[PDB]
Amino acid sequence: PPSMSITRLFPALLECFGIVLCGAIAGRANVITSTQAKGLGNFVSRFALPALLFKNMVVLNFSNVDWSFLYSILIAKASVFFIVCVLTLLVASPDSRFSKAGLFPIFATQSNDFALGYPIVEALYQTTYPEYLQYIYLVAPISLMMLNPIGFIFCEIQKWKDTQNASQNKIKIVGLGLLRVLQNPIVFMVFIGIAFNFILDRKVPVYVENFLDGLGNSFSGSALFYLGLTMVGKIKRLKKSAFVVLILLITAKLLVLPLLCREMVELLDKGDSVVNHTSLSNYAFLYGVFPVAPGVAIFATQFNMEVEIITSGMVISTFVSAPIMYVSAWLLTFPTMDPKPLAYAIQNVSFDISIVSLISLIWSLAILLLSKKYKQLPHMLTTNLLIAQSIVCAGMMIWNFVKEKNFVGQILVFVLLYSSLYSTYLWTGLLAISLFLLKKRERVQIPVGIIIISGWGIPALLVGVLLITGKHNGDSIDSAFFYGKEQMITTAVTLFCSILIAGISLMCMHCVSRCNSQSCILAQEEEQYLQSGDQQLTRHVLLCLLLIIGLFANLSSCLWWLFNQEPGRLYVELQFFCAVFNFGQGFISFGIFGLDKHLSEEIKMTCQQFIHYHRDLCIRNIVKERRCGAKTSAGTFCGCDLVSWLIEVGLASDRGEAVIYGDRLVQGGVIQHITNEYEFRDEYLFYRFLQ
Amino acid sequence: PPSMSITRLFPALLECFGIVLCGAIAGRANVITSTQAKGLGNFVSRFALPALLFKNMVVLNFSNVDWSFLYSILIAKASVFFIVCVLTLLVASPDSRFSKAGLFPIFATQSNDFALGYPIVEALYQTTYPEYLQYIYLVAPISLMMLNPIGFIFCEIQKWKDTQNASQNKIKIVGLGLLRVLQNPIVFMVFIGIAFNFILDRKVPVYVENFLDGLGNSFSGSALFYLGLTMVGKIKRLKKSAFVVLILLITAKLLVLPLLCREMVELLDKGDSVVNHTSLSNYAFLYGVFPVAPGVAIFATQFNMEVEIITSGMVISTFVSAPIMYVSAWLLTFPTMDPKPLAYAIQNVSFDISIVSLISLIWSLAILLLSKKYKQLPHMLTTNLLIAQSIVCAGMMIWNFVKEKNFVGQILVFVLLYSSLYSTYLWTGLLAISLFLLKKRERVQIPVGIIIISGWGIPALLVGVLLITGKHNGDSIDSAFFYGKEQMITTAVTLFCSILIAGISLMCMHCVSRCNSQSCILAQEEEQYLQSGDQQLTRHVLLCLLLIIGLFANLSSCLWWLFNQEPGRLYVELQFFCAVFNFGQGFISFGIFGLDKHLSEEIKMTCQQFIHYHRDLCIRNIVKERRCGAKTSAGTFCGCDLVSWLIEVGLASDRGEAVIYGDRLVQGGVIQHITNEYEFRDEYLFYRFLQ
Ligand SMILES: CCCCCCCCCCCCCCCCCC(=O)OC[C@H](COP(=O)(O)OC[C@H](N)C(=O)O)OC(=O)CCCCCCCCCCCCCCCCC
Ligand SMILES: CCCCCCCCCCCCCCCCCC(=O)OC[C@H](COP(=O)(O)OC[C@H](N)C(=O)O)OC(=O)CCCCCCCCCCCCCCCCC
Ligand SMILES: CCCCCCCCCCCCCCCCCC(=O)OC[C@H](COP(=O)(O)OC[C@H](N)C(=O)O)OC(=O)CCCCCCCCCCCCCCCCC
Ligand SMILES: CCCCCCCCCCCCCCCCCC(=O)OC[C@H](COP(=O)([O-])OCC[N+](C)(C)C)OC(=O)CCCCCCCCCCCCCCCCC
Ligand SMILES: CCCCCCCCCCCCCCCCCC(=O)OC[C@H](COP(=O)([O-])OCC[N+](C)(C)C)OC(=O)CCCCCCCCCCCCCCCCC
Ligand SMILES: CCCCCCCCCCCCCCCCCC(=O)OC[C@H](COP(=O)(O)OCCN)OC(=O)CCCCCCCCCCCCCCCCC
Ligand SMILES: CCCCCCCCCCCCCCCCCC(=O)OC[C@H](COP(=O)(O)OCCN)OC(=O)CCCCCCCCCCCCCCCCC
Ligand SMILES: CCCCCCCCCCCCCCCCCC(=O)OC[C@H](COP(=O)(O)OCCN)OC(=O)CCCCCCCCCCCCCCCCC
Ligand SMILES: CCCCCCCCCCCCCCCCCC(=O)OC[C@H](COP(=O)(O)OCCN)OC(=O)CCCCCCCCCCCCCCCCC
Ligand SMILES: CC(C)CCC[C@@H](C)[C@H]1CC[C@H]2[C@@H]3CC=C4C[C@@H](OC(=O)CCC(=O)O)CC[C@]4(C)[C@H]3CC[C@]12C
Ligand SMILES: CC(C)CCC[C@@H](C)[C@H]1CC[C@H]2[C@@H]3CC=C4C[C@@H](OC(=O)CCC(=O)O)CC[C@]4(C)[C@H]3CC[C@]12C
Ligand SMILES: CC(C)CCC[C@@H](C)[C@H]1CC[C@H]2[C@@H]3CC=C4C[C@@H](OC(=O)CCC(=O)O)CC[C@]4(C)[C@H]3CC[C@]12C
Ligand SMILES: CC(C)CCC[C@@H](C)[C@H]1CC[C@H]2[C@@H]3CC=C4C[C@@H](OC(=O)CCC(=O)O)CC[C@]4(C)[C@H]3CC[C@]12C
Repeated sequence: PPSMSITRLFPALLECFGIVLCGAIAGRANVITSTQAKGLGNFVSRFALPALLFKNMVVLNFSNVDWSFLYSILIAKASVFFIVCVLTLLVASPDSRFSKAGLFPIFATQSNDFALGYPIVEALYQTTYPEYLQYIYLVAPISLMMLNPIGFIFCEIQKWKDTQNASQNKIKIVGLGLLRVLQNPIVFMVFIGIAFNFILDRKVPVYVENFLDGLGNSFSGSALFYLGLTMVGKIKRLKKSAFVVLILLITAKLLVLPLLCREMVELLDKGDSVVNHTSLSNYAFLYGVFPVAPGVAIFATQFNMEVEIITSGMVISTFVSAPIMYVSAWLLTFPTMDPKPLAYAIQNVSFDISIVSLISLIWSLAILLLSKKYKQLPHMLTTNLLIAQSIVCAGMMIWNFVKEKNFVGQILVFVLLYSSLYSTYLWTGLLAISLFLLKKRERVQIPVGIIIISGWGIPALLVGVLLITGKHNGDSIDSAFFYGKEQMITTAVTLFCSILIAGISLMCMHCVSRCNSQSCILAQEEEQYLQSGDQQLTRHVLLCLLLIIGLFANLSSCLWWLFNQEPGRLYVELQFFCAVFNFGQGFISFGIFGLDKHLSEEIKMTCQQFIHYHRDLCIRNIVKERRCGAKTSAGTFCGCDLVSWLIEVGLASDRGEAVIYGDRLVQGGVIQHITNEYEFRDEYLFYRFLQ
Repeated sequence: PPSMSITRLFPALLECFGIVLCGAIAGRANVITSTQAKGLGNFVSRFALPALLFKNMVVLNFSNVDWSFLYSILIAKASVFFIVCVLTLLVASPDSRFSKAGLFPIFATQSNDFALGYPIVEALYQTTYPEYLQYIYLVAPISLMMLNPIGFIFCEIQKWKDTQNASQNKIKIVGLGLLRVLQNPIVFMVFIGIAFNFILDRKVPVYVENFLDGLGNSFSGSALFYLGLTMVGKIKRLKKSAFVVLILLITAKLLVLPLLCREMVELLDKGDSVVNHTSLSNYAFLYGVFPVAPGVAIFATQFNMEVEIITSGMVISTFVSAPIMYVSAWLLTFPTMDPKPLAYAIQNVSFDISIVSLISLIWSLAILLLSKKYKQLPHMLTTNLLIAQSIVCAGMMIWNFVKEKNFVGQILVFVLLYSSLYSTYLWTGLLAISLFLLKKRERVQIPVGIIIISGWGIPALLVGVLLITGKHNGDSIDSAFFYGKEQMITTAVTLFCSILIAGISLMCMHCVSRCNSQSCILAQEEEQYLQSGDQQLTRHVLLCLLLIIGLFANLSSCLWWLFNQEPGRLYVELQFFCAVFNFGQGFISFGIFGLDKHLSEEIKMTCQQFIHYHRDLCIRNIVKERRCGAKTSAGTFCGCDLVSWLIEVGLASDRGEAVIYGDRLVQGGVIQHITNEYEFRDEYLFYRFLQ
């Protein structure tokens, strides 16, 4: 049997990043705001997590633990900590160097294994190597006890430099460091659990066993939901220096650390069984690809140093953990099967990725069609590329259900699948061209019909001339070799030209109430400004670049197969990655465009408060409209302006509270659009104030 | 084997009301306010509970269900609904008769089965009758869809009465009621679950299985915590008419409904097996002793009708529901064992209620001792009573570990146990006497000395005269008949006298920084205010009556044994109840006194908000200090006044965030005590405002 239950990995990830996704769409849709997520955070970080730790360490048997694994992971984490710390000490701004050295190693060493790592390890190693579930509750607290103190010492040194007074105490900063380390629920709950394990004999009392199980089982889902709740509105556009340091930190989290852990395990472990040693090394690798634990974000926000870099890094690393961990575990278990089960495995992962991406794509197309935003040219081409992605994702499903079974319709399904995939590649090219045209000249008369017929016909011509030449080889399971070298040649030439088209573009990249059209010209100006938006050129650029990433990966795959024509144990990674991306592009498209915020007594009391102690305040200054030609309401305020004023005054805690309060004010007959065209939102629109 | 695993009942309750307790002490200690509890409530009521329903019905097999059980429970609920509704229709205020008829029946028919009933049924009927776990998810949504429509129709009728118009049509009212019930997640989620059960073949897809398990396992742990969070402050002192209607409603929830369900089940069940029918009737009884689901509270707060009666009724019903479930499940299976295993069972439940009470009682005693409040007179007397209550629990614990084992020390352990128990009875008597004396002029100091010597020596004299007369019958397991009939008489005489004493008592019911030493009087008055209270004679009275309830129960038990001397299958209920109360009084004392509220950039930003837009509004309004003899600070405001002003203005939504804002603003060096003796709390203390 395989060292791990690989077939159970994808649902578990689908659970984890499923629950997180729920939380995100709960936070963005104002179902659970930022203030209201504090209660969930306190519950999961004060009651659920300490009960899980206590229950899972009291029963733990300290006499049957492979300490070599813990030593190896601790050595690897310490090495990454030291390397990052010394590198920051050498090259960084001298003003905040200590800060950049007191948080960056913590970002690159800790892991989100309690909430986002434990479900995956449980799914992988529960019916094969259950003892692997103990190390999650040992490595994380120990590494939190032997690395966090050094980082916090550095942060307290930076705070000392913030004051730079006559205080020269060297023990005070260290004491505060270990005090802030010891004031963490994880550390002292670990200590209490160990003490009670020593007191008892690994027999949790029956009186408290049910309480502990009930309060600990409700951690994983709740913790993931809270993580999703805090993971909305954090990531922001960064300076190029911030971009490159984020790249380096994320790479040091999911590239340096896993390799270091696997090397140390294959260096220290003395296990007689080769299979056990290989599985242990695989576990060491898969333990380091875990995302950055959100504890680094709260540490940064407590010290108030690099809050944006640390929070955005944790947010991005949470995304990047999923595909990396999936491909890592699959590639790690790949050299354990014959090439024929290898082909079945790659087909099955393609089918799973295809079903889930198809659901996401159908959803995103639902937003596109019911939002009527596809009329604009960029969104028209995005919808066209998205329906092409839906066609390829469904064609893969039908192909796996018809591979080598019905040769009669195999020609038809192959034609549909690869015509749609070539359409996706060429449509990435056409998207690049469309943003090129938008940047070059505005208000052009070029039809979209020519672009559409090209993007759906050149793939059709390619597949037709591919079918005409050669013969059908209805024996290979994979679709890429249904025809042979000819098919790979066509798939390489169209893929090549697609990336040249993409790269060429990329490189160069009075009144009181409602007023009449003359007296409400500012509303028309705001409507024109809004029409100037709703394009999201940066969003399209991001989609195109992330698509070009997989386009280049598949180009490298086809060139390697054509020229070398030798597997060499490296080509398996290439085929797996190309099969992953070809039908996982739906996830990317859903992530960028499939999700967006665009698409009585209590309210009376709130309106009374606002009109009692806040109507006549400095908001009167912030509410004003300039003369719209000859006449104006002179009582119109921007939604963002009122939100900012409410935040600064203190009636709201974040933007969500401000927008909900404004929604209540609107429902209370006080706030309304100057022309009633729209409804309260945190965007630049003038709103009249009535009375 | 027994029809239910009764030995696992106590831990499960201890889990459930344990988790709730955590939530309460989380809410009371301001760890999670109500606004922050809104997020947890939304999570549990929108993502966890719907996932649990969907997962538990997609796999549900409608082909094999005992429909007679559901028919019986629905008939019983409908009968209770009809009886209560017609009763409040006949006798109630005509102005709000419809309100009292549309909320009371849904208060006395629904149950907290999803969160507070499922764990108990799982603990009782998982390894014996697992099919009993389906009916929790079947009866509750059905009763929601067949009873709450009528209730909501009545509430909409009351709303029509509130705003009378010439629209006799009932179509709008019934439509609004059906829309209100249909907007509940518990309704359309079970509809979708049934639809997907029909679509599939009770095989939830592996892609969503892990997601559903992860998002549904975090409901039982989290719903109880949210219930505890929302249980803080919802109980309010009620008028005597409200008291009697609450008595009637709680009785109709845990006396009428379970009896009706059991009768209807033993009316419609055609089960051939007598054991299965008896177990089903026991399940029907144990399903109606469940507490009122908090959905009735949110319905009442949505309609804004009897919010105080419904909320307080749910709060009280949940607490009453625990001992009633314990005694009901024990008594129901009580005649399933021989009298000697009967004695072992009552001893074991005594040992369980003994250990838990000792843990909470040591906690309460520690609170009293480190509070230094035992120097007070009522508090000294109740501290002595509490020490006796701890000694009796410890003696019972030792007795169970020494019963019929070491006859040498059995005399000593028995003497300790029953001397402590007689001390508790006589100390309830002396507490009644002390509160009667406190109700008087109280110019005479209470004789602490002779009262304590009496309360701790008269039990010693009683146990000595009991030991002197008679012989040692060291064969009976129960401690009430270790000696014989003489012990019964000795217990009955002191118990009688204690209630006579208690019944008699019951029926007897300038400057800016610092004020000058010679120019400061009102600060001395507000200091006197504190020790004018801090006696909580109402709390002591409530504890006294709660104790006399069990004293009367035990008196009835001993009188029945003395006079009738016949078991009759009813005296077993008496011995179980007396053994439950003898060592359960620690729970009452802990609930009464063991828990109470008595025992930098963000703060700068809040202080900036205050020093930008809030002092001009409040200083001119909320601060006013009379001349302290000759001079005063003229800037002292009561904490309650400031909290009320903050609530009304809108800086806080309730008292919790109001006092949190006050604590922050104190830490900002603006608000402080007039003489700096005390911190910021929501009481009647004067606070200066500095600059
Ligand atoms: C049979 C069971 C009956 C249950 C009945 C109720 C029992 C409740 C026990 C716990 C209640 C605790 C409520 C305290 C309210 C405040 C919570 C609290 O202190 O914060 C949560 C803390 C950690 O916080 P932090 O992040 O370090 O905060 C800084 C802090 N302010 C400071 O001091 O800077 O962390 C904690 O306080 C964690 C508390 C949660 C406890 C969960 C795990 C332990 C369960 C209890 C163990 C029983 C098993 C014992 C075995 C046998 C023993 C005889
Ligand atoms: C060595 C441990 C072995 C035992 C095993 C269990 C392990 C427990 C986990 C370890 C933590 C122990 C918790 C004890 C309390 C420590 C207090 C603490 O850590 O401070 C944190 C808390 C609250 O946070 P805050 O922001 O400081 O709040 C203060 C104030 N309220 C404010 O507004 O800023 O500060 C407070 O203010 C807290 C006061 C609340 C106290 C209420 C406790 C009730 C316990 C009742 C349980 C008794 C047993 C019950 C039996 C069964 C009953 C159903
Ligand atoms: C492996 C799967 C990966 C999945 C990835 C993520 C997918 C997420 C799907 C669900 C998340 C939806 C987020 C919605 C955000 C808004 C919340 C929302 O609508 O309010 C909560 C609602 C119901 O509340 P209400 O009391 O009626 O509120 C009144 C409401 N405003 C109204 O319309 O008046 O209640 C809800 O919104 C309930 C939604 C929670 C869903 C949990 C149970 C269903 C899980 C999904 C089922 C899939 C199984 C299908 C099997 C295979 C089928 C092909
Ligand atoms: C928010 C509003 C949602 C409205 C949605 C529209 C109505 C509901 C959908 C239409 C009715 C149901 C159609 C499918 C039922 C029949 C097909 C079926 O189940 O076959 C089983 C088959 C079983 O597959 P199989 O039989 O091929 O299994 C073999 C698998 N291998 C090969 C790997 C061994 O497929 C499924 O399991 C169905 C797809 C499940 C996808 C689960 C993950 C997707 C993530 C999103 C889930 C839903 C989120 C909710 C919001 C999104 C909108 C949906
Ligand atoms: C919040 C701060 C709390 C600090 C507490 C003070 C420090 C911790 C306690 C002192 C050290 C440990 C002493 C006990 C260890 C040895 C005895 C032992 O447990 O033996 C097992 C024995 C086992 O009993 P047994 O072996 O007789 O079991 C047989 C049972 N029958 C007969 C029914 C079959 O006793 C216990 O289980 C002890 C009670 C455990 C808890 C039970 C529920 C109590 C409710 C509260 C739980 C705790 C909440 C946390 C806060 C409250 C304060 C505690
Ligand atoms: C990724 C794929 C492959 C790419 C290959 C090519 C990329 C380069 C590879 C080597 C990089 C080593 C580090 C070199 C850093 C170069 C400087 C830099 O990126 O910017 C430093 C940044 C400048 O900021 P500045 O614009 O001055 O800001 C002013 C306003 N505050 O100032 C800072 O913010 C300073 C903080 C920098 C912290 C760097 C930590 C790096 C840790 C991981 C590196 C690898 C470690 C392991 C190596 C292998 C094992 C031995
Ligand atoms: C060379 C060795 C390869 C080893 C492979 C495995 C290890 C890879 C290690 C991770 C590499 C670092 C990735 C970190 C990307 C950081 C990007 C970033 O900071 O950009 C933020 C951006 C969001 O931008 P924002 O402005 O918020 O969006 C506005 C919306 N219109 O958001 C983004 O731009 C998100 C970018 C991340 C998207 C996923 C990238 C995954 C990378 C690995 C995939 C698998 C391996 C690919 C190998 C290709 C081979 C040809
Ligand atoms: C087996 C037969 C019984 C079956 C189930 C019960 C049905 C019949 C009894 C129904 C009614 C029981 C509860 C009555 C609650 C009435 C409300 C009440 O007492 O609340 C007021 C009290 C104090 O409120 P507070 O605001 O603090 O007042 C300040 C004083 N100035 O607030 C409180 O302290 C809350 C109320 C405490 C309730 C104590 C326990 C219940 C009363 C005993 C009778 C029912 C249980 C019998 C068996 C117990 C053991 C199994
Ligand atoms: C419990 C232990 C034993 C107790 C023995 C003594 C009582 C025996 C039972 C008596 C029942 C009488 C029911 C009618 C209520 C009597 C009057 C009352 O308590 O107050 C009704 C209250 C009026 O309040 P008022 O003082 O006027 O308020 C002033 C400000 N508006 O107005 C209201 O708020 C009306 C609310 C009526 C709700 C009645 C619910 C009854 C449900 C259970 C009854 C039995 C049902 C099952 C019986 C067996 C099956 C048929
Ligand atoms: C193996 C790989 C190819 C797929 C398996 C993991 C998926 C289930 C993951 C990968 C990418 C994830 C998505 C990446 C990006 C986001 C945006 C994220 O929200 C934000 O970061 C934006 C919040 C805001 O609007 O401020 C919410 C989750 C979501 C949809 C993720 C949902 C889960 C996804 C699809
Ligand atoms: C193997 C393939 C399938 C890659 C798997 C990962 C992607 C599906 C993820 C990883 C990074 C994600 C992106 C990271 C950042 C953002 C920005 C985010 O928008 C913001 O600027 C956040 C704030 C806001 O939306 O208000 C929207 C999601 C998006 C495009 C994410 C879309 C989904 C991405 C590409
Ligand atoms: C069957 C018997 C032996 C035990 C039944 C279960 C116990 C574990 C229950 C019985 C009474 C319960 C207590 C009754 C009263 C309260 C007060 C309650 O808080 C409030 O209602 C007031 C909150 C506020 O001050 O605002 C918090 C739970 C608690 C301690 C309860 C915790 C759980 C207890 C001890
Ligand atoms: C089988 C034996 C152990 C009896 C089990 C029942 C008692 C232990 C429970 C049942 C109801 C409980 C009461 C329910 C509600 C309250 C009000 C609660 O708070 C108040 O006094 C109201 C104001 C507030 O604190 O919010 C204090 C605990 C108390 C008296 C509880 C004390 C413990 C009681 C009596």
